[PDB]
Amino acid sequence: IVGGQECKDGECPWQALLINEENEGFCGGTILSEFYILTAAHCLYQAKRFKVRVGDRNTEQEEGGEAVHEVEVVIKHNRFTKETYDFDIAVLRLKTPITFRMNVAPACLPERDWAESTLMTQKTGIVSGFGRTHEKGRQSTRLKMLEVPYVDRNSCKLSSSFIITQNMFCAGYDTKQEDACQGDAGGPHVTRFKDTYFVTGIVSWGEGCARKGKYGIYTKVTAFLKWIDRSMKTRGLPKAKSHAPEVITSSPLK
Amino acid sequence: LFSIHFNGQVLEQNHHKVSAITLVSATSTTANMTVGPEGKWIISSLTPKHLQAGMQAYIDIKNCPKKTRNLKKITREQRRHMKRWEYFIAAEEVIWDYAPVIPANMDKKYRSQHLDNFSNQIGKHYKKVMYTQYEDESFTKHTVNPNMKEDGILGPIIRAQVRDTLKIVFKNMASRPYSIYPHGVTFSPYEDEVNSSFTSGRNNTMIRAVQPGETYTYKWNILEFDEPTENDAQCL
Amino acid sequence: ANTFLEEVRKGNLERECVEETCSYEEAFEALESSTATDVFWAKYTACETARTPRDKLAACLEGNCAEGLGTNYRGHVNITRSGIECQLWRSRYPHKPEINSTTHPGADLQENFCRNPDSSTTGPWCYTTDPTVRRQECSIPVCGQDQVTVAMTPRSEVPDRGQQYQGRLAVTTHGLPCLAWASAQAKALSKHQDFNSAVQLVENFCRNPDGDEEGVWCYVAGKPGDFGYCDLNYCEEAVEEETGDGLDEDSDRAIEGRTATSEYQTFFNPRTFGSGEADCGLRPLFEKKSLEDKTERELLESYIDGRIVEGSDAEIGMSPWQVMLFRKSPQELLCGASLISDRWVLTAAHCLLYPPWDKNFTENDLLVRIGKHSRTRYERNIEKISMLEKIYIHPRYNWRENLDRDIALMKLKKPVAFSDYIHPVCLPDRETAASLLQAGYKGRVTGWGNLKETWTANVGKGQPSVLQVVNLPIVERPVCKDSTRIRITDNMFCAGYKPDEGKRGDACEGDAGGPFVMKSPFNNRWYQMGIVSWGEGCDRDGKYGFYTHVFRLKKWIQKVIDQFGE
Repeated sequence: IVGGQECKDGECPWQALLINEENEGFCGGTILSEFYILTAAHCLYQAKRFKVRVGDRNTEQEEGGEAVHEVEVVIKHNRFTKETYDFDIAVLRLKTPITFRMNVAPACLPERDWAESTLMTQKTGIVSGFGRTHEKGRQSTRLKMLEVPYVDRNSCKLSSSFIITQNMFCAGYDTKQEDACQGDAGGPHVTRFKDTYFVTGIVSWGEGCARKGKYGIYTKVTAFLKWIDRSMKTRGLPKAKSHAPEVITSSPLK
Repeated sequence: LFSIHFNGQVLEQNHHKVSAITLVSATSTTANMTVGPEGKWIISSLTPKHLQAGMQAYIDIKNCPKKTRNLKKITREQRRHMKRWEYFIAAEEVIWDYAPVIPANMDKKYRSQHLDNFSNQIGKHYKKVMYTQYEDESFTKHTVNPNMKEDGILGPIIRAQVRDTLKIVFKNMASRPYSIYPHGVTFSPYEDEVNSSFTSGRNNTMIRAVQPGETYTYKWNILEFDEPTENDAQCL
Repeated sequence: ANTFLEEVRKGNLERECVEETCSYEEAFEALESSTATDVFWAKYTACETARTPRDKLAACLEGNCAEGLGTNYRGHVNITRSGIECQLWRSRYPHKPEINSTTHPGADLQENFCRNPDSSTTGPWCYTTDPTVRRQECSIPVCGQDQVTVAMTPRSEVPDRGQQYQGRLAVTTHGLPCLAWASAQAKALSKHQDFNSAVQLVENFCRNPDGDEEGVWCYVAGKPGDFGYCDLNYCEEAVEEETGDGLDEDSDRAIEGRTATSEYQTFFNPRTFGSGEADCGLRPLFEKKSLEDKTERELLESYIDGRIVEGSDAEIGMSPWQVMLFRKSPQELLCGASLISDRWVLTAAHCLLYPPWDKNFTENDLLVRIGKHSRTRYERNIEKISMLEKIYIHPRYNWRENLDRDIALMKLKKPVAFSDYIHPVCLPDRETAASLLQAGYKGRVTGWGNLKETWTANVGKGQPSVLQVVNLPIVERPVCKDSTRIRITDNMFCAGYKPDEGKRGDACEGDAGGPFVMKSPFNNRWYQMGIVSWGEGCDRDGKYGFYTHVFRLKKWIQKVIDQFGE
């Protein structure tokens, strides 16, 4: 059985660790381009500051000149429920552009068409994250990314007492072992579809993280196309080249 | 086959709370349950294809104090929902026919023959009684003036819960005394709402005979001892 | 064990220093040891008589017998002479040894065996776990003359809280004799004592004139202070679920909807006690405004069940009450306390009186600070340093058994006020929880990292500035019997997390006896019922604590405030 194997130092770029100015992290992000970083909204709201660094495979140590991706300010989300969890997706507005390196690989943008062909075929998936969703007693220093299968939708509304909508569904094993709150919050649940890579999941805590061996909670960005499109074209062309690209927007994500 | 039913007392066939069983050739199946209050329940052997001879039975539940279970009446300190919502039912004789109001596929077999004065048969004014559900104490108009469309002559949507206050304010007004009876529900010794022959004292009397013009309310509190299992569907 | 590289120091020292000439510059490079270099001088030095030959003694070379004086034991022998194992070295309970665990961690300061920290007077002795004696020597064998040291012990052997009592006895608890009623002072402090009706009267024996369901007592003399209670050996019947019938009498709902003006209760009198009767559960923060901040975030127990606890952060302003003990010189953190009003202050008794430690305070070195959110900071506009001057002991202070009711009580003379950082709290009674057995509302036990530096060491986390809460869940009883080897009195319950493989834990934070303030869900008001005692569960391997049922002792405070006007 494939257990909790760590991420490779080659094809594992999607890991924008969201830390603070001091020696204390909180959650992580998702690398797709150079103007938007998908992550959970509770990463910044009801938390602390925001410090991002892409290509950072270790928090305590450093692999040289690679972790650099500072963030100026940040906003929230319209459908983000403060009490529970629903469409928990937030965009990190970086301040310095970063080119495409080895540990920083871009990814193609998702679309609404990959919603009926990606969930019925790829019944598995990987959860990239340093391990900050369940920061209780498993804080591993190495970037871990285990494999979790996909379960039917009729077994996800009862995994947690909160009623889950369509945006989030099952993405873990059965009620056997620990398969929830894996990685950092806002962690990319990218599923290798076919010749490309499209992220389709964000791990967030619902009622926290305790004895959650049932199922996991991961979003679906295929329906989030109308939000990543309204926050990319309405902001206009990059003024000072990713300032803010562009953090000067309304709170409900336009 | 034999369409048997256990009125009032609900069994537990295959560890599933049911109250009916109708198969053929004596299917290898046994069940068990736990009795409740005293009374005279019914074993309704309602077999339409087998009634020219006679097949009826009942249940005679007495009271022998031997053991007492931990059966709590209301829910355990969390669920009550005490509401003043009594289902109003008036046995009216509104004009209802076999064909719908303005048929879509043109039901000429009943529209131009029995729906009105066409072909000089029955007529237009009928006496088809339908069990509906009103919204206030009026007994003349429900949530809307006609019906809810989605049910027609069939009963509308009725849901039960803890302290649902199933107070069926039944007031007949046609030409024959009618009543009401939900399938497999335990009531109160005061109100009937079930074809029972239990005629005892005035304290535990139960009569469902509601003459046209007289009103009677079957008051009973549906609680947590009236819900099915957990593995089956939500609403049975 | 795997490759010929590590098993080289065993067969090296053979015929080079065991029976030949060696010192410091003669046989030093023939050992090969980088890490275990300084500790090699203590492991080889054990045989005080001789180290010859090799295939005979094998005491100062590997570890078998205790020839010489006995300083170490390689075998796994946990028995001594009474069944109770020796005290662990990484903790100081109940006594305090000379050394802790910061002088030499290279000599394996774990696994409580039979060693010798100081001089040797008989053999590998230990520290007594019970507060009875002080030392319990082991019975470790010795090479040569196999003889038994000390003699071993085979150790092989009215219902309804007692109302209609008719016994004939007069035995006190500690040492406070009481006379009769035909002396001279028969009716002394008896002007507001609520007399009930149960047991009859007698000349000079243990009676219950007030009508308490806790115990009987008599009017003692000695010093004008308190009085002692009589004790009787009844039974160990627990007050668990009733076996009769099988029904209850509790409520069923109480519909969601704040419709409660002021339906509080009153037990004490404002005349001889002070305030703390009406001003309760009214904090000018998020109580009268009908709002919720980030404090009580406890929904259903079926959140997602429970795994491993962590302890989240905190925020300044969510922990108003904070009563602890400190010393004027030096300024060190002691144990937790509580506050019921503005005069009588109660606290634990295992942090003030300890005869074995030889340190008894008077009425000057006992300070108390109310309202604090840090340790390094120090203000004045939000808090004020208090001062004690009166102390009182407990009658049933039998802490030498298993800590039976160890709660102290002082008195405050500084007329302090009540603001945002200082919030009083009332106390429940009996006319509100006559059948609330199927509940278990927890309190708000605040505090920082103080308990970790009182009984154990816990290297890793110093003194954090985070208001860490202490959880006290409710558990059954046989959960700590099949796996727990030490017995437990039925009066006290168990509190701990069941280990899966062999992990420690992180649930012994806060203070050593924090205040148990619980908000009543009937009228939205904070109440105080119960005092947290000594905790345990972070020093062994994830066990269960011990907390005695201390819910009474309510009328005892009323019968001792009669000397305020006299």
